[PDB]
Amino acid sequence: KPAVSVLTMFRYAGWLDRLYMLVGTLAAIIHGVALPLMMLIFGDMTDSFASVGQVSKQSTQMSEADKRAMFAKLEEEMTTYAYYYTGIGAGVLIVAYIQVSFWCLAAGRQIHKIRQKFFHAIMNQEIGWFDVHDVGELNTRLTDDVSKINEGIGDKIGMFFQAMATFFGGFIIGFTRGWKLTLVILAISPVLGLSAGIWAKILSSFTDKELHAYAKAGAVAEEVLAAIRTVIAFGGQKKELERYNNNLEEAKRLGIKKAITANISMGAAFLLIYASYALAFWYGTSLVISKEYSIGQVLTVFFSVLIGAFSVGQASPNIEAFANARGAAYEVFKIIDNKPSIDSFSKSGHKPDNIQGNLEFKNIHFSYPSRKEVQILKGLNLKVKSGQTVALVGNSGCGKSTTVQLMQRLYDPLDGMVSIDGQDIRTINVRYLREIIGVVSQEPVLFATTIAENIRYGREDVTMDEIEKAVKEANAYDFIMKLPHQFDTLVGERGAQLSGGQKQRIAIARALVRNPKILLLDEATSALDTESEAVVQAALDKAREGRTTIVIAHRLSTVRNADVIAGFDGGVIVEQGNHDELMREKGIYFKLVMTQTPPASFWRILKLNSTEWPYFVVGIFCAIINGGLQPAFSVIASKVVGVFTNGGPPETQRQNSNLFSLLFLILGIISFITFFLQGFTFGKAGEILTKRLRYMVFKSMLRQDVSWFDDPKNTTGALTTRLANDAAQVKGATGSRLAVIFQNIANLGTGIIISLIYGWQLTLLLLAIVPIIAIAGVVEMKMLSGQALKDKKELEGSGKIATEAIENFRTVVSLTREQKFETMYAQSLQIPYRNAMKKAHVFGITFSFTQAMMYFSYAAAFRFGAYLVTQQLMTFENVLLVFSAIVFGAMAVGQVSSFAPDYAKATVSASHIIRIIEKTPEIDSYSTQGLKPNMLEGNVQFSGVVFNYPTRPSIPVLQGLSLEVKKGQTLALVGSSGCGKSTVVQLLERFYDPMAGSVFLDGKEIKQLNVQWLRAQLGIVSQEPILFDCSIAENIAYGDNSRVVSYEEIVRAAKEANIHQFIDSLPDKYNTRVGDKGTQLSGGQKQRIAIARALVRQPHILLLDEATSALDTESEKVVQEALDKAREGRTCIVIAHRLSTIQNADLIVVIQNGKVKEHGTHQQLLAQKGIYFSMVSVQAGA
Ligand SMILES: Brc1ccc(Oc2c(Br)cc(Br)cc2Br)c(Br)c1
Ligand SMILES: Brc1ccc(Oc2c(Br)cc(Br)cc2Br)c(Br)c1
Repeated sequence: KPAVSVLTMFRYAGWLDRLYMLVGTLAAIIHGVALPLMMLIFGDMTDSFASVGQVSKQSTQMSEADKRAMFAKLEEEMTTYAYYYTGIGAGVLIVAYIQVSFWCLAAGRQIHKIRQKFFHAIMNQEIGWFDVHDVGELNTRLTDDVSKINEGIGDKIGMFFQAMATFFGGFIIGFTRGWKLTLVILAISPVLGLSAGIWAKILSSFTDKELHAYAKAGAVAEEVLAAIRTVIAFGGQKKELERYNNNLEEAKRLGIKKAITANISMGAAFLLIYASYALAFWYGTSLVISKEYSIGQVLTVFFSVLIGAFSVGQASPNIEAFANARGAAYEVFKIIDNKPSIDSFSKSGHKPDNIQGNLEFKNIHFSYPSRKEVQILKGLNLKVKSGQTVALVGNSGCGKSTTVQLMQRLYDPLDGMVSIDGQDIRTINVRYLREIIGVVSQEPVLFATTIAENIRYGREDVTMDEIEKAVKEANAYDFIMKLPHQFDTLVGERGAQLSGGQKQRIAIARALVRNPKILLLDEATSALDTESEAVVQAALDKAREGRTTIVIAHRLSTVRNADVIAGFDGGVIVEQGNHDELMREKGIYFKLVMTQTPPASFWRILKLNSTEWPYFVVGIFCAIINGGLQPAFSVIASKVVGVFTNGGPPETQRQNSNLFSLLFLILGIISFITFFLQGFTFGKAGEILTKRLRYMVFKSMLRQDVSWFDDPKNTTGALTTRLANDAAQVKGATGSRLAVIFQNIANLGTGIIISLIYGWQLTLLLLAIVPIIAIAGVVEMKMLSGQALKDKKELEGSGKIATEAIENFRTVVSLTREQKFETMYAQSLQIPYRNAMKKAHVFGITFSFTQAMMYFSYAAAFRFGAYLVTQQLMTFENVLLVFSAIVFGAMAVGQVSSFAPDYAKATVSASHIIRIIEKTPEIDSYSTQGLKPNMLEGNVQFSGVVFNYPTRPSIPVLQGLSLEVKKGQTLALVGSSGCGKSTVVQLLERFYDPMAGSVFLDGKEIKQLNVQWLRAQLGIVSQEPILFDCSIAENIAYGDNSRVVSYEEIVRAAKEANIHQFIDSLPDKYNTRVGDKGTQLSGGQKQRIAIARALVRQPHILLLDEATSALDTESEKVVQEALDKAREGRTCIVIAHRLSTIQNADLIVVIQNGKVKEHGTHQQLLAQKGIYFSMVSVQAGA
């Protein structure tokens, strides 16, 4: 929404840049004007063949006499027009270079200036300007927004003025040569803009319906794949597939309805567009029979108008490129034009010599850019004598850290002044002030250069002697010399990461070369290892003594030797004096001392599509007919102008043009009929395999065991996304792109045959010219992408050192050296600059070549069409036909290179979708094999079970576990932590087979038992019961599948679960909907329902997995009262964390490191004193 003045955007264009654009926009206009003139000459060539075409057939008497006056007229005329043609081709060759080169020259020259001034403005902002802004967005604003500016002031402006030249020059020639046909062509324009307006209303309203259609099926998949362990446990895998298949059945009915309507729309709009043209051209014929226009003049206007009409659309993208570049330049120039109050690039203010370093802080009130929300300093008074070292202590707020911030004048105070020596700090030059102040911060940062270079960031003029003395004076010389490469080592985020105490020592050496008169140490010892702290502290004590120093830290070891100590309380200075005096005061300082002491040939995806042997042959044969039918429109138009040029006696012409225009409209309706078929057939054939694919995938997905659904690769969202994309992508490959790719090869094929058999060597010439200009058009794009990738790699190195400069900004500005990063960034940009200069010459050469190759191709098209061919007996009506048929059939092949990614993006989406079906699990619930025992009573035998989870085979959960529980008794399961309690329930459900050992139920190993039948005797109840969106009667009846559960049967379970108070209180009762879609209820009711579906199964084994986990107050007392009634009649395994409710259990077992540690009845484990005794004691007391 915000934008820029047009002149201010070009403020960096001067002298040559203003001339480059002037000459560039000039030749661009010359480039555009060249095309409608080329069509104007085409009218004069028609009248030359038309006057001879009328007189040659007018004879029917003399023959050798027509070999004289006619051929001489053709000789002088065709040579004149071919001479003019070769001139136009040389014209477009020059202006197209001038157009693109000059504009790319002005663009490259300016963007180089924009980028430097921008980065200069970034480093010029004061710190308070950075505290309110995001540096990451700013650097991306540097590389992205400047790119948008470059796209707007580049050769696009030349293309824009070239297009308006075609538009103006087209309608000028259109108006002058005849004001009638223009107004007739404009009259059909609202119809063409209205038919394409129905498309923007049909696409935008139907693309939501399909995204609404599958969203109902994808909602089923989401709540299923999220509750996968519940449907697996209850075996509803046939139902949840059936529901998904029922929603797929509706999505395909809405998909074929959209295929019917969208193809009716495309054919009808196409028929309205082509009938509009033919009416405007049949109207053109009606004005030649009246001798009002020439047969060649109708072409001259009908083309210059339509060329200039579409020239509007070809200019619209360049308008958006210029406007986006304007608005992109707003926030950029806003930074450049913004002037700071602090500067630091300014050359102003005093530079005192013989600075003695007497600092004082006078009534300083300050607040960080958070402003009126927080005021961290409410008044202040502090002096530090020259030579002295004052230390600042404080409980919190870190107002201690603010004084170091103000001392470098990173901010100016709200009220009050900070005075170095006697002068106010604002009277001294900012850069010189930061140069007389050395800073060592808590987190030290080293830039990605050598040690000597990071030390060289203290002062640019320095020799290895001073570097050596500096690191030796910080006792940092001993440890770097052992490091290889000596001073030439590397540091940074990338490469040679060092100890914290060593990086700080280099920072101390970096600040030591500064030879500052003032020293600021802000928690440099804090957040550092204790051993290396003394090594750095020795350097800090050796760094002072020659300077006045303010030091801030939470280490009260470094504070004793300070001449004065200062305490803060709420931004107010409270206590000050020597260490001993502050202890006698017994105040804030004394208080803190005591406190701290694979693309491949995939045919089988088409073999599954072979379910429909027809519907394809219908579409293909219908598409090939539609392919063979398009050039016949060019054949009609070739003979509408052909018989009109080859007319002779004019009486028969008027009756013939009516016949051709009628046949055209009969060919158009027969084109509509065949287009709708090839669309509907492919559409329906694509929507049905979408159901087959999503059905077989969702079927195979429910086949995999819990081992697969635990994969971090496969989550519910990533599965629903893999489910939708892969099915829609394969539909596109077999869909419209294939019906079109066969319609087009049939379009060129039926066109090349007609053209070849008509003109001998005429077509053979064009078949030598067209492929070359097509290949030359391709190689230009390859060089375009190569230069684009190269320039992206080169400015990346510049923005990389710009990223380093601005992300570590608060450090560099503290060291000044901003001019250093400016020079570094400038040297980095110099390579893309000289690159951008060559880019203009290359871009201009390639564009001019492809334009000239199109215009010279046109001259050879007629100089050969006339002369050698027309001095023979071959005719002009065919040369028009060959031109239209060949060039249109070639532009139809241009759609093959556009639908190419739709094939690869589908084959990759097909690559995954063929494997996701074929993958077979270790435990497949679909296998009908298994024993299915007849004996009812149920035991459970865990024996020597060692189990690790397949996702994390690191820490084992079960190591030699062994349990046994008889029928009808409760097996309590206590554990220190982890799923060692829960893994038992998962292995009994046989979500996994154990690594070693085995687990039995009736004495049979479940590994050889039937998987589905096994889970059919289990009443699983988990922590958070997930209930699908349906009737609570269905969530209850979900406990027993393969049979419809009676209402009184699902009532019995609801009576059993004590949920009947809700089920009768509801208005709908058992038919109420639950799942946070129709109704919402608390977890206590959700659990009771899950208990109901558990015992609707009438299992012989309950499985209660921390059922009272998320519950509270009386809700626990009523749910536990229901669970306690559910057991005592079945085999039961309860791992509930309420050991008070576990006391009345037939056997309590304590799990330890996967092994069973203690076991026995409650009082038995209470008689023993150990883990279980400690478990019951800890939470009964707490
Ligand atoms: Br000769 C000649 C060629 C194309 C003509 O109009 C067009 C044009 Br222009 C493009 C297509 Br596709 C089909 C037809 Br019909 C006319 Br009118 C005359
Ligand atoms: Br230069 C140039 C001129 C006309 C071109 O298209 C044609 C062609 Br090809 C034939 C006829 Br008749 C009219 C037009 Br307009 C092309 Br492509 C390039």
